[PDB]
Order: sequence, then structure tokens, then C-alpha cells
Amino acid sequence: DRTRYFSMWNQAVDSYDPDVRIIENHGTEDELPNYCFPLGGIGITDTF
Amino acid sequence: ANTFLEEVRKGNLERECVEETCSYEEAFEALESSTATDVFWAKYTACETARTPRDKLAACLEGNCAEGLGTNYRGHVNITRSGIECQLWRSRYPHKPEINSTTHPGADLQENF
Ligand SMILES: [Ca+2]
Ligand SMILES: [Ca+2]
Ligand SMILES: [Ca+2]
Ligand SMILES: [Ca+2]
Ligand SMILES: [Ca+2]
Ligand SMILES: [Ca+2]
Repeated sequence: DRTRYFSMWNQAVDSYDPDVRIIENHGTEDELPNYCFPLGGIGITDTF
Repeated sequence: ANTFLEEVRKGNLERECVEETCSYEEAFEALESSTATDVFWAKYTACETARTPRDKLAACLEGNCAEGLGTNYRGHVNITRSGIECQLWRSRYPHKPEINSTTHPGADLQENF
């Protein structure tokens, strides 16, 4: 078998990632927004 | 002053030191023309009673009306209440004014206005 690594002979086969050679463009999954609120919790305020 | 993120936007002398209680710093920052800066300051000061509403401050910027005792008036009327000619404020004729141009330079002392 070749998918295992032996250190003694520096034996480790070289291979490419399957996705790098053949892309599979499925877009993404972004139904919901995704926001970044301000630290205090309310930004601009006012005096009352 | 309010709307904290105002200091990143460009500003409006009228959207900072008019429609809002402002710092003379933002006033200074926006004015630099320190002569008119003193003028605007004089305005603010006299307009201390013209802070609100907005159009009242606009009129106080126009300066045709005297506010309160008349510190802000900047018109062209140079005649007494009874038609007597007004003496030059800086000149000593016919009286040497203890209160004159040197003592009150910030009122924009015109010829005899
Ligand atoms: Ca403001
Ligand atoms: Ca401000
Ligand atoms: Ca505002
Ligand atoms: Ca500023
Ligand atoms: Ca500003
Ligand atoms: Ca406005």
C-alpha cells in the first residue's frame, strides 16, 4: 500500500488535492445577511 | 456636537455651529479666518439669546437688528434718536471717549455707525 508514510526511507508519495485540478463551482450558501453591530450596542445617540 | 460620527464626514458651518450647540473648536476648525471667527464668536455670544430657533440665529447672523442692549448691531444707521450727528468713536472731537475703538475693537466700530 502507498497511502501511508514511512519516515525511515523518507517514503511519502506526492499527490495533488482533488479539488485544485477539477473545480466544482457550487456558488455558496448566503441566504441570511450577516451584520457587524457596534461595540456599545447603540451607535449614534441623543440627549434627553 | 451630537451624531458622534460627524467628525469623519465633511461639515457645514450651519450643520455644526448653527443647527446645533457647538464647540468653538469645530467653529475654529471650520472658520480659520480668525477675524470672521471672532465675528462668528461675537455672533454666538450676542446670539446667546438667539441660539434657538434656527432662523433666529440666521437673522442674528444677518446682524441688522440689535440683540438685547445692542452689542451685535452691524447696520448702517449712524444718527442719534433725535437726528443729531454721531461723533466718530475713535476721534476725540468733541469728546475724548474713555469707551472707544481701543476699548471695544470687537464691535466693528465703523465711521459713526
Ligand atoms: Ca454634531
Ligand atoms: Ca460635532
Ligand atoms: Ca444631525
Ligand atoms: Ca473636527
Ligand atoms: Ca466638524
Ligand atoms: Ca440645514
